[PDB]
This record gives sequence, structure tokens and C-alpha cells, in this order.
Amino acid sequence: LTVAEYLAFEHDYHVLVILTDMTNYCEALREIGAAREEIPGRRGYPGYMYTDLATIYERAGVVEGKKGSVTQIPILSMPDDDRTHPIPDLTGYITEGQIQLSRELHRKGIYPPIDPLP
Amino acid sequence: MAVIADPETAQGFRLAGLEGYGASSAEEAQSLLETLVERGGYALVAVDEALLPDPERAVERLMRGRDLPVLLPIAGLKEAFQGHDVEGYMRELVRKTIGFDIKL
Amino acid sequence: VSPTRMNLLQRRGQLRLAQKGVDLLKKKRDALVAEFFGLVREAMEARKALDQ
Repeated sequence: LTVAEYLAFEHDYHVLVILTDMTNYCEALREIGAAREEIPGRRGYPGYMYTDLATIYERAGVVEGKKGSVTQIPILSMPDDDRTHPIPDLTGYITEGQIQLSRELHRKGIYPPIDPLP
Repeated sequence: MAVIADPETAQGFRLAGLEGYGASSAEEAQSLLETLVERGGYALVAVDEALLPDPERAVERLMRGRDLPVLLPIAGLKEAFQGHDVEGYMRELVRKTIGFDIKL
Repeated sequence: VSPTRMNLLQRRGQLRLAQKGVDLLKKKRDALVAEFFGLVREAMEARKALDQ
């Protein structure tokens, strides 16, 4: 995101950023938090995970008086296809929407299996 | 309405306005009955028990599609005068409908 | 289904609804039984009148 911000706001590029799996980032964060005996959040994750994720997502946007822009498409895996897991919950609280894939549509051979209601 | 019965009462059926046919075997009774089912006209067919005890069993594949035809079994001319108890038919009817045998 | 307390309350409400529905269907079946008995008596009487 440092490289993306530099390119967009200093050289007027239109940057598209893809983050492959935020779940692994949360796992590493939980490892460091559990090593330090922090107060846990709901399942295992530390209580400050909302603030830490917010410093990553909130770096996108557009700026008055400049031609650049930053667009983010993070990808994350809901573990038991569960929307109430802490990682999708905090991501949905921070981000500006979501695209949710459906397994039932995938089993019928539909591609791309985007479920429009959630 | 139509009625399959003995040839003796067919003239009386024609007098009363009923469409009567005279027959004695189950094969011709079933063929004529399903012909009456397929043909356009009156939807009620009356059956003498001597030719076909259960006409619904005869048209059970035409009954699965449409239930608008009406079939009614009754004693024949010979069975009418010698007579029987109709309550046995009632017991068979209730035992068929519920699957249970009660109230002899 | 994710286990939460709210989900547990919803499931218990569903259980109570199912039991009440079972009881209501039993009452409906009782009423249908009474009507069936009356109708079969009437049908027997009509059958013997037709025979005569």
C-alpha cells in the first residue's frame, strides 16, 4: 500500500490493488497476540484486530486536486462458509461492500457463482 | 349419463333417457368403459358388478390424470332381486378409504 | 449454522411453533373424522334406498 499510494498520489497513476488472503494475515496477527498474552476478541483473535485492519483498508480512496486513485479488491475465505466469523465481520464493518460467492450455485456449474442477495 | 348393464334393462334405460349397453364379459366392459371415458359426452358411467367390480381400477391410469369422470358400481339385474346386504359394501368402502376395519 | 445465543432462542421458538402446529393438526383431523362418520352413515342410507 505504500508503493500504491506513492504511485497514485505522486505520479497520477490509477492503481488497482489485490490482496490474496487476509485470513493468513489475521492468523499471523493472532500468533503475535497470543505470544504476548493480549486480551482476546471473540474466538481467538486479539482485541485490537479492528484497529489493525483499519490501517490497511482505509488507505484507499481519491484525493481532491489530484488525478490518481487507489482501488482495493481484497480476497478472503470465510472458514466454514460462515458470515459471522470475526474476520468477515470486521471486514464488512470496515469496507464499502462485499461480493459473496455461493457454493450452491457453484455445484450447478454456474460461473461466476455470485450470490446477489448477500 | 351412461350405464353398462344387462341387455334386458337396456331398453328401459333407453326409455328413461339413459345410455345403456348390454354386455357379459369384463374385457368388453373395460374397453367400452374407457371408450366412454375418452369420448366427448356425459361424464357419468354406471357399472353392474357382474362385469367390473371396481371401474376405478379399470381407469386408474386415466383417473391419475383427471378425476372429473364419475363411476358407480351397483348390483346387476339377477343380483337385484335376490338381494344382499349393502353394509358389506360399506365396510369394504370404509376399509379402503381409511385402511382400517371397524364398525361392522 | 453459527452457534450464538440468539440462534438458540430462535431454534427454541421454532420448536414451540412445531409442537403447537402438531396439536392444531390433530384437532383438525378429529373434526374431519366426525364429519367422515356422519357422511358414511348418510351414504349407507342412500345406498339402500337406491337398491330398493
